[PDB]
Amino acid sequence: YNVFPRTLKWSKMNLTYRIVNYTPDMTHSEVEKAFKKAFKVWSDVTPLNFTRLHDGIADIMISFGIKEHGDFYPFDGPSGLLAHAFPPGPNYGGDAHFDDDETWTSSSKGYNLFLVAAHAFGHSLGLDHSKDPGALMFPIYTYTGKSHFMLPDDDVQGIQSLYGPGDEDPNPKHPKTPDKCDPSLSLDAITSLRGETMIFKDRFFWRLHPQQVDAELFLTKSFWPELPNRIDAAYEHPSHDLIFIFRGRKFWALNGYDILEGYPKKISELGLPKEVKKISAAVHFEDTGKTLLFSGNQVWRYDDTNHIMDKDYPRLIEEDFPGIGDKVDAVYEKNGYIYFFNGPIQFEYSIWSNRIVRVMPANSILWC
Amino acid sequence: QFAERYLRSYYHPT
Ligand SMILES: [Ca+2]
Ligand SMILES: [Ca+2]
Ligand SMILES: [Ca+2]
Ligand SMILES: [Ca+2]
Ligand SMILES: [Ca+2]
Ligand SMILES: [Cl-]
Ligand SMILES: [Cl-]
Ligand SMILES: [Zn+2]
Ligand SMILES: [Zn+2]
Repeated sequence: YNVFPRTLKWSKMNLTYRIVNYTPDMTHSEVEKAFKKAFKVWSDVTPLNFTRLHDGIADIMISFGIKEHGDFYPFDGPSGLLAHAFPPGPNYGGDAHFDDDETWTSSSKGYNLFLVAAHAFGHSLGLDHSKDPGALMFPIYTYTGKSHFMLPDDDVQGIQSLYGPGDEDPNPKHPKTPDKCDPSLSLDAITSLRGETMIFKDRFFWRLHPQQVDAELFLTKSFWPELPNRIDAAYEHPSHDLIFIFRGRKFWALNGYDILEGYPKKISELGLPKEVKKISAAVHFEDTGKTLLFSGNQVWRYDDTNHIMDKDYPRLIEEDFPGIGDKVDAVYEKNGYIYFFNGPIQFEYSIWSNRIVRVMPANSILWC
Repeated sequence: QFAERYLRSYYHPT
């Protein structure tokens, strides 16, 4: 997280705001609800208090505007700039302006007013932009899902380094960005995608170029807004530029940023028993047209040519891959080697000699 | 007189 130079913080704890005007995109009640919610995010973890004024000069004057809207800083029409706010101070200090060329909503569509406002008010209280892609204070908007909003841990620490903690935080365990240097790191799923490793953890993925040592960290929703935050398994069809993503009994096929026509589908369509309730890991072999799918302690092999399950399946992992334990968290394949992830460990399995040839912490895939 | 130079802007790309 980052605070402002000179550490601009408010002096008093009891603060006022005023919704100077409104957008036509939403009713007055919805807008007031969004703004109230946005303030609650910050008040829930600080001694700060917020009060709405219907008339006069408040500390935080909130307005909607379009292009040239009265300051030095015109808005730019649809998308791009969503809003701007000033740090704590007198007059413009604390003020927040919203671009009414955006379509503001209380849903996943257009732009969510509560989300932008919660971000905007972070500035109004003295937080600068964060470099953590998982932080609310990250400079770039991402709809984070209809799930109930939890302030991320980077923002809690930032704001509490300004104003200390509150009496009681309604959920004290705040979402943290995963730490790649932590040797206890376990993974959700892995694939290659256009020659790069995609490593899923929680609502994030790392993308790592083979020529790079520092992975890029994204929110999954940054790439695929209509996909779940957490995924179970991922695999690639490089021939068709397709990635396949599993979560519960659904699965999607993706072409770049696009969900193919017809997806998500049920995994039962793959020929899975109806009692299989998640795929734990998956890997495709293109020189064979065969995909391996893991769940609990079993493997299925799927024929990606003839579009059916192979006959001798399911089999036990303990029979086909002796020594890797009883589950597969995530798996990928490279250069005749299969990489099996089980908790904090990865097993390097040689297809050639049909044995584990190497063992190392899961996080070492991220050069850590 | 004041730090209205620390305007921060929130962004999404087209
Ligand atoms: Ca003000
Ligand atoms: Ca705009
Ligand atoms: Ca509008
Ligand atoms: Ca998994
Ligand atoms: Ca995989
Ligand atoms: Cl996987
Ligand atoms: Cl894979
Ligand atoms: Zn403005
Ligand atoms: Zn911002």
